[PDB]
Amino acid sequence: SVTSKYLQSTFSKGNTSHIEDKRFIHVSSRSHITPNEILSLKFHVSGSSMAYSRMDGSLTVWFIKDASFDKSVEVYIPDCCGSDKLATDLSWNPTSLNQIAVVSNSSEISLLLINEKSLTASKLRTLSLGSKTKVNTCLYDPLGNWLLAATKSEKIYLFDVKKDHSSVCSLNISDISQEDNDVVYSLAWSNGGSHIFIGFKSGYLAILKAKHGILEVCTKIKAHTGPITEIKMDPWGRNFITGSIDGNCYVWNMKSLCCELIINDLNSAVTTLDVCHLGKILGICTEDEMVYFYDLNSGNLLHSKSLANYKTDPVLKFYPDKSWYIMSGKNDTLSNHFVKNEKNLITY
Amino acid sequence: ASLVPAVKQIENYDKVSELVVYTTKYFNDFAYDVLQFVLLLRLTYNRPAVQFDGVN
Amino acid sequence: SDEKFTTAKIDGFKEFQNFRISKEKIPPPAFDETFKKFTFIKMGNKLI
Repeated sequence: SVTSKYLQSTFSKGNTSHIEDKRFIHVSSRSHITPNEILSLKFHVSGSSMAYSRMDGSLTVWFIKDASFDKSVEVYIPDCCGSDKLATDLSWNPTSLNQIAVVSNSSEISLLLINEKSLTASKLRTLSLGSKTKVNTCLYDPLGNWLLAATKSEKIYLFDVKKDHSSVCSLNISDISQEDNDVVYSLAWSNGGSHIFIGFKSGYLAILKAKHGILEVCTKIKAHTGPITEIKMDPWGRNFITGSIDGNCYVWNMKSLCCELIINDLNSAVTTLDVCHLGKILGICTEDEMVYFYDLNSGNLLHSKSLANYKTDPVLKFYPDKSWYIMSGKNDTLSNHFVKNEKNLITY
Repeated sequence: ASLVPAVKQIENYDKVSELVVYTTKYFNDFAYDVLQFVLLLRLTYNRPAVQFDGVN
Repeated sequence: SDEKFTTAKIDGFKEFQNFRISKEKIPPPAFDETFKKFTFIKMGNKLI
């Protein structure tokens, strides 16, 4: 019951700060409009940086140095990756401390090294592929050993990041799916780059081996009856969580690959999910503008809330180095959460 | 054991038919085979085909 | 435990007078290791 009180305190009068971004001051001036979006938001591994990209085209990055974003510098940058094209996915390159990979639904993958002394985001390199190929998702092996780029259909590329991003291998999606017109919806890496978990739209789930740089199909299981939205992994490495649009959220055992626990209070589709860095609490953002916080070990609801028709598409992410979580606010504005006197659950 | 009430309710009510055909989008191959089974069941159950009145 | 043993001695240790030592000869159980058969009706029921 300690975790329930902790979450309640994290939802209190204080212990909360508004992330002061461009959209925040925009709403402050125009309220005291059509909300663009938040395409994606992804931390650095060491828990001391953050990056995200709205629909306008501008990607913000913060260098966390304070709790309530007091002394946190902010490198705002205009619509990068072209003037017409906007960013859709980014990976933070766990190898170094500054590099970033960004994709813009085009045939060009941009590698930019963000600098913190100035506000200059200088394009370091651009990678290109076949002219028709339209990739939109990039990922980094959590050891910084492989890079993955995926299309909505009929292309999957793996580069070796060590040897100057030499194109290592590729694969046609129709060889992985073997169904009628499947479109990969979400990808994820295993803890320590050894396997790639892919969730198609027709419902299937595939596990590809990427040991020595040669992709191969290990297995395919008919997990869900609708498109798979998100795929997350437990940090301790014992189970991986699958959330779908048919209203189900399962947790699969890693050693044996069989369903072990099911979330049953759900009655709506899932838009995203996330699990804390301690592998203890599981946050589900359903489609009825509502968030839930479940317990991983037992599987019973321990906290609920209600978005109340503010920023229809929400986002949730748990810090990789503290028990804090960034959650969307009212009008596409981010809202930090903490307790200001508890860095981790154990200290509580 | 949960399909037969649904099959009867759509056997003699108007809009539940459209509602059920809307919600078939979600269940897996097992529900499909069992649904086809109970359809053949109802189609073969012993009962009169023509109305009691006449040749209607 | 000492209190319980005192109150048990009070009644004259009658709680240990009855013990019910079994004297049967236990035989090794028999397990059905056969499966049931299938009728002539290939399908489910006569009508189909």
